This record gives sequence, structure tokens and C-alpha cells, in this order.
Amino acid sequence: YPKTGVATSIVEKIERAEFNTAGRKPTVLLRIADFIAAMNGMDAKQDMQALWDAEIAIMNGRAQTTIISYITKYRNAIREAFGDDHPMLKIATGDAAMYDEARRVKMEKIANKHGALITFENYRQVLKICEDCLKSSDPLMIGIGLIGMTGRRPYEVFTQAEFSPAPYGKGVSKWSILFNGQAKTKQGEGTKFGITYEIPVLTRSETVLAAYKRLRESGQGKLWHGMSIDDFSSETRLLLRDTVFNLFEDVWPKEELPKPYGLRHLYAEVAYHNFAPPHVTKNSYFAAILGHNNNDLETSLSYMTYTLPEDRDNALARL
Amino acid sequence: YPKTGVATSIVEKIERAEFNTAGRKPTVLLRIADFIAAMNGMDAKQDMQALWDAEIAIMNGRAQTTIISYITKYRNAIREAFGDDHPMLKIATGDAAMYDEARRVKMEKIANKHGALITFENYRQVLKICEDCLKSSDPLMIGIGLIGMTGRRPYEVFTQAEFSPAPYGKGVSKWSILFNGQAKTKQGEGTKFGITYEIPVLTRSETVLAAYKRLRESGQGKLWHGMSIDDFSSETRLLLRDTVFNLFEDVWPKEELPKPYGLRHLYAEVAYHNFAPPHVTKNSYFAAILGHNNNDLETSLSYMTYTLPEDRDNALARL
DNA sequence: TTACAATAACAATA
DNA sequence: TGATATTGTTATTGTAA
DNA sequence: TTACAATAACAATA
DNA sequence: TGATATTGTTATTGTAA
Repeated sequence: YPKTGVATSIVEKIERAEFNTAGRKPTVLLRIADFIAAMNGMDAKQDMQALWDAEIAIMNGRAQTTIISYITKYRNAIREAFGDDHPMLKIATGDAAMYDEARRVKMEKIANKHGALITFENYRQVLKICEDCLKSSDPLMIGIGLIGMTGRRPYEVFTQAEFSPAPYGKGVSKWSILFNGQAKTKQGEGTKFGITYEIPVLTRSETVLAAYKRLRESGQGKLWHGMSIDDFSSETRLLLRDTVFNLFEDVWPKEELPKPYGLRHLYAEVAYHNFAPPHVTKNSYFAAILGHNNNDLETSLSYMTYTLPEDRDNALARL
Repeated sequence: YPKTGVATSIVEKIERAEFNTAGRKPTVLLRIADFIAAMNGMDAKQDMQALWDAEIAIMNGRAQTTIISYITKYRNAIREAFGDDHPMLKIATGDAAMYDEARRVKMEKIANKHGALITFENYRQVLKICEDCLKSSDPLMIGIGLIGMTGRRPYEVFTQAEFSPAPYGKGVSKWSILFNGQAKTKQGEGTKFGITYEIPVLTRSETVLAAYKRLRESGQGKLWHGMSIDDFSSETRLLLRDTVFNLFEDVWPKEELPKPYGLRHLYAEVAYHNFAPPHVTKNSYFAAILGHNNNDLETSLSYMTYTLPEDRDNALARL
């Protein structure tokens, strides 16, 4: 197995950081680069274990959550420099107890949400705003609108989504499009990786598609296209965050602040409300439209966040 | 740690089998008894490993599912004879691959059900039959009726359920009772073990309660009360199975045969349809009424089996 | 002696 | 069933001034 | 040379 | 996150006959 290599992306990041004139020092990326370098020429498992142990020692005061993320960064770096068969991958791991606890925390949060759904009282207004965004000349605005209307993830919409018209007999679907470019997935059976699949839309599909090509043909849309996730975050995350804060500050439910992924939650809640066939559970429908693996009903649980006021009324009406 | 002991329940079962005049020979219980006996005086892990390995060798041609169950029987026997701290418990285990595969199979089945819910067209009739059973003089019939009306498990209803009236301000709830005696659970936080908790009922609570005391005061109801699960199965399972087959043969959906647990599925579907408050998900509501652990939304997935025809209609009515 | 924008760390969610 | 890829939030850095 | 009831094995589900 | 407790189905046994 390779006893030498470099994590190219990390060092490119550091080298780009060499010319900043503002901002935090890239301490973490640095530690990761040093780590990978020190690893060069290492052959003994106890040496590897020692090195990792020092790294884990440094991460001490961080949040459990932060530590899991960081561990992912180191593991991806090792994997990039030395490949998949490097014994350090058996060693640079988190404790099972830590992963287990993260899971417990998460499921508890979700359970808490399921017993106290937030009533999205002004959701029609939110969707209206998103429809209006589809006509803006600012491609960020169009992007947001497309989030609301298609429920695609921001990274998907801005960097890789392929929206297409969807058939319906001999005609074209008014309320559904074809989508390719599912993120957070990898090649496999039952996976939507590189799969084109049909998704409902919350305004006319023509409108959506037109707004999309306008996004893709713009200047900023040309930068965005095919970008990596790190690049995407750096270029757009804070601006998108702020714009969304502002756009929905008045209409969003009081229980939470307006965030981009909010739109993906609402979308699922709205599409189910409007389009769900009768022989299918809410879990199944959500998993279907959100691009989840074939037999995964559990990720859908994360998205049951809101109650639409019509349903709140109707349920209250008994008795 | 104890190097000696006996699995009393197993040998009592064998000794009761000594006087049968009909039926299969208790091969399995026998092998388990011999196993436990051979274990007496054992001190060396390789000897233990060998013994287990022979047992696992015998179980070869059985179904994965059967093998997991059998392994539970051996483990419970070891645990009963020698206690919880016996090193054989580290050895008499199934493979991780086997448990993982069982899980995959299960989730796939559930996923398949969620994308093809069975329309329970005649469910009003089924519930009616169950209401009628509450007036029968045959306590089995009453029991069935109470399954349909309370969604409690058969073992719970026949052997240990404690039904009680539920308050509602200064009055008494018309559509909910108090229940104690949750099975398939053990002492813990967030658990319903020995907890009295409120559950909806699908006919008037008075009716339900009256039918219950009639069940409890009967002769067969006196046998049933406080019985073990093995005793319960042996005494009642095949008769209950047959009676249920017969009672619902004409009205049950064509996609499946009428089984007692069917009534627990339908119950949950009906109660949600009628009683579910607006700020709660179907998963949460099911987990609440079915007695599931506090942060467990996943077991609820097993119960989404049917679509009530009203919902099928209403969903079909768009567009 | 503060503003401010820019950056990556830190952190949560799916 | 081993341990990721997105989204979301804040402390630090450098610079005008 | 079969019926039949009884039993526990075998098996799936939650 | 280690490995159970219920519910559901069928093959074997013994007995009349």
C-alpha cells in the first residue's frame, strides 16, 4: 500500500489562503496538512495511533458534532492522499459511543418535532414570494424561488440541477418536472445518483423551467454551475442566508427563523397535501420526492416539521 | 461466576411433554436442556465455543428468522441457568451479518407496504363485528372485540391488560380509557413498562369496560389472567387464529387473510383518522397510542398498512 | 478604539 | 451497522479611519 | 391406510 | 448498535377406526 501522497485539495485551500487580507487563520486545514505529511513514510501502527491520538487530543474542547465533522475531514484527506486501503483508516476513527450518542440526540430532536409540529400559517404567502422570485433578474432570487417551487437543495439548484419537462401521455405535465443531479448520494442500487426522476412543482412547470434557463444563462449562474460544495459555500452561503432572512422575516412562523432548507420542508408538506396518491404513506411520498434511497423511510422523518393551517382547522373541527 | 445451574422452565416443559399422547417430540427444548447440562462444570472458552458451534451446526437448514429465534431461546436458557455474567453469553451469539440481513429484509418489506397500502373498504363492518363480540358470552369473542376496540395485543388483552376509566375535566372520557400492562417492554425511562396511559377506544368506553369485566370474571378469563406467553400461545393461539379467520372471512380485504394483529393495525389507522390532534404526526400519534418508547418513531412504520376508503376517495378527488 | 468585511473555524442537520 | 455531505452560525483576522 | 386432534417445531413480525 | 418478545404457520406424533 502507498506510504506516500498529498491531500491536494487541502494544500490548494491553504495556498489560496496565503493571499488573504482578512479573516481567520486556517488552523484546521493546516493541522490536517501537517498530519498527512507526517504520515509520509510511516509503516508502524503504533506510530499512526500516536499521531491520531495527538490530533484527537487537540480537538478536545470542540462540540461532539464538530468533532465528528472534523474526523470526516481528516478521513477524507487520508483517503485522498493515500487511497482507500491505508491502515490509518482503521485508526483515524471516532468512538462508537460518540456516533451512538449523536444518533440518540438526533432522534430525540426529531421525536420532539413530531409531537409539536409548527403551524405554517402564512405558507401561501411564502410560496407566492417564491413564485415572484422566479421573475427576478438577480439569479440568487431566482434560485431561492426555485428552492421553494422544486424543493431541491440549494447546492443542487445553484450548481448541478438538471430540470427537464415531464411527459403525461402525449402531452406535458403541468405540475411535475424531471430532475437530475441529486446530491448527498453515491453510486448504488436503489439510489438516485445520476438518476433522472419526476418531482412535483408548486407553480406551473413552464414558469419553473423558464426561470431555470434564465438562471443557467446568467453570469453568476455560469460561475455557480458545476462548482464544488466548498466553493459553493464560500461564494454564496452567507449571502443566501441573509437574503432569505430578509425575504421572509414577516411571514415565517414565529417559532423559528427563515432558513433556505425551510423551503424544502414546506415543499414536501405542500406537495403531499396537493399531489399525494392514496395508496402511499406520507413517509413513502416524502422519500419519493426528496430523492431518498428506495427502502429508506427514516430520512423522511426529518422533514415532518410543519402543519398546514387547513389541516389544523380540519383536525380541530372534531370535536 | 456460576459454573452450575439449570434452566428450570425448559425442563418443566420437557417433563410436561413426558405425558403427551399426541404431537411432535420436543427436539429443540431437549437440545437446549442437554446444552445447559453439558455447560455445567465448564471453565474453558474454547470448550464453550465448541459446544455452541455444535448447536449452531445443528440449526443449519433452518430459516434465518428461525435461527435468530432459536438463538434467543438458548440465550434465555443460559441466562436463566447461570445468570447474566456468564461468558457463554459472549459466545452463544448470532453473526452480525445475520442480524443486519434480517433488518434489511424487514425494512424492505415495510417500504414495500408504504408504497402500496391496502384499502380497507369494509372496515366499518369489521369494527361493527368487533363491537358485537363485546356482548358475546364466549370470552374469546369478547377478547377479540376488545382487540378491535382497544388495539391492545392479544396477550395483553387476554392475560394482563388493566382497563380503567379515563377522566376528562370533572367527568369521564367517552372515547378514551386508561390502560396498564404493556407487553414487549422492560423497565426504563421513556418506556411504558408498568405505566398507566390513556388510549382511544373505537366504541363507547362504558361498553368496552363492561365487556372487560365480563371477560375478567368468566372462568376462561380466570385461567388466562396472569398467564405466561408460552402458556398463552399453547392454550389459545390456534383457536383465536381460527375464530378470527372465520369471523372476518367475508369482509376483510382480498389482499390478505384476517389475522388478530390486523385489528391492531386498523385500530391505529382508525383512531388517527378520528382522534389525532393537529400538532402531531401520524408516526408520533401511532407511537403514542401503541405504547412505544418515547423517542421511537420507527416502530410506528410497521403499522401503516391500510388506507381507509374515505381517504382514498378524497385523495382521488384531485384530480 | 472602534466599525467593517472577509474568512474559516465551529456547529447542526439529513 | 460504518462513520458522510450538506446546511447553518460565529469568532478571528486585517484594514481604514 | 386414512382421518383426526394434539403438540411443538418452524417461521414471521414489531 | 446488541441481538428480544410477541404473533403466525405447518410438520410430526399418536390414536381410533
